[PDB]
Amino acid sequence: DAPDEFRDPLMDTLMTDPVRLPSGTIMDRSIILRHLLNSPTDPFNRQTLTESMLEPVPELKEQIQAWMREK
Repeated sequence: DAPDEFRDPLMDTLMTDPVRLPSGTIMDRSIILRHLLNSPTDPFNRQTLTESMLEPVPELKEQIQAWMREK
């Protein structure tokens, strides 16, 4: 299994492409972008959210790729 900080909020899925929202939530880029196709909102607190507000988390993305190298 994988540590919680490498997984999407509430989910079992590994974030291969983590992004931070302005609120502080970190989640996979592929989830939040598909949510934004339907609604211009942060899905958790309902604030306005657009794609340009998302930030990469390079150190976490690298740490996750490093963890994937344990097979």
